[PDB]
Amino acid sequence: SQHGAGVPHLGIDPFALDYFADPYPEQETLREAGPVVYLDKWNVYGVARYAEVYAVLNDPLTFCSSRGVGLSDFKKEKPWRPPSLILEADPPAHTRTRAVLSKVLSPATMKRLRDGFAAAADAKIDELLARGGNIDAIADLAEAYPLSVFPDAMGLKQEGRENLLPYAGLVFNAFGPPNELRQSAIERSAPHQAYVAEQCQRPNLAPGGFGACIHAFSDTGEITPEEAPLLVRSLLSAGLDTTVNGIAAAVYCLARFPDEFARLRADPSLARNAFEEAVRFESPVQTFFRTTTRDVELAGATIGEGEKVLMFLGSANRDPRRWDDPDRYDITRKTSGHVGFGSGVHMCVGQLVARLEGEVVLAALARKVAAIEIAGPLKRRFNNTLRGLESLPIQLTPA
Ligand code: HEM
Ligand SMILES: COc1ccc(C(=O)O)cc1
Ligand SMILES: [Cl-]
Repeated sequence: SQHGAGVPHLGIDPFALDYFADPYPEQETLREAGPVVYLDKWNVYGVARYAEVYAVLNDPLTFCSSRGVGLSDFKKEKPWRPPSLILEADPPAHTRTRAVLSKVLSPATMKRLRDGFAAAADAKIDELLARGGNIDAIADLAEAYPLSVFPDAMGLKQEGRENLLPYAGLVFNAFGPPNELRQSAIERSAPHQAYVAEQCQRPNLAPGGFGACIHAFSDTGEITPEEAPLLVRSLLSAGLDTTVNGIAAAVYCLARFPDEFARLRADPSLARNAFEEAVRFESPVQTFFRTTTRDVELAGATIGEGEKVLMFLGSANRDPRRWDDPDRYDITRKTSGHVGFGSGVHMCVGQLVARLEGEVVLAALARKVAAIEIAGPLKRRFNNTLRGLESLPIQLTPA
């Protein structure tokens, strides 16, 4: 390896705590430096503009996922857990396991489940207003709401559910480099991993839920009985804390930007796009990696075989080369093509679940709430892959 000959090198640590606290100046530096940069801190290439993020995402055989989508290269180091059969696979293996999850989380499934999700969101906003409206948008809403619907939709038992958010925090930290956040999460992981490992098994998943639906594909031969609990493991990894942070992004956006909330109230049919624009704007899933499978030319750079490439999805989603006024939260923006859910063959399989949760929460706010205001100090949460808040006191004014 030439280790980044011919491209600009930068010392920016995109996994440093001061960076997660305020990433936007360094994301701009990463974009301005060039289309391809080399990050000295971790000896990986980086792409922070929309054009190259999009190109890498849409070339999955060249920029592969089967050597891990975190920093660690699975060819060189044993993975911290056995690889995801969907996220950390390439076609054709990826095609067959993705197709199972695309059927489980299908658009018709979302329509059959819609009233359950919407009634829970209505009831939650009612509860928050009956409390007086002075509530923590994180604990009381962004966290509480997905906890009230997703474990039941999975068919998980009641007991042990406190393990779910720590498990997700661990998975998202573990894509990161071997820093304190990662080391510490892995050290405390055993009980969370054990809980998950157990709940993925068929006898532990209630009939009618997503878990049992996956396991049914083993009965028809479409997957094996040892694949089935791993595909359940994917949904327990990615299905809860992503939506918590996307809901948090949406509430935080609407709270800061009252004119946009008033627009949402005027036309509640903007709920879906308001949620999608929050996903662009905050990019709750900030980064993933790929690994080159061959020597490649990317935007003028040479990249050797077997190099990690860090994609900055959150910077791509704010890149002024692609987005008009990228730092504005605009709930009528044409958001199509943002990379907050990825792009191409691995584009979020659960996006219909995430959008259903976000829509129903925003629709309940649009109908029941006259105004939203930040009410007290916020506290940001640091995670190697996720962006979002630990606390956000708000005031909801009832309609
Ligand atoms: C706002 C919430 C969400 C965000 C921002 C998000 C983000 C992402 C991103 C960026 C990817 C691309 C991964 C890559 O390209 O390597 C992805 C894929 C994936 N997501 Fe989501 N996600 C969300 C919600 C969910 C939910 C609710 C589920 C499950 C119910 C889920 C399950 C998955 C799985 C299994 C994949 C792997 C798909 C594949 O590799 O083909 N996600 N997501
Ligand atoms: C979007 O984040 C993830 C995280 C884990 C997995 C998985 O475990 O398959 C998928 C997506
Ligand atoms: Cl695990």
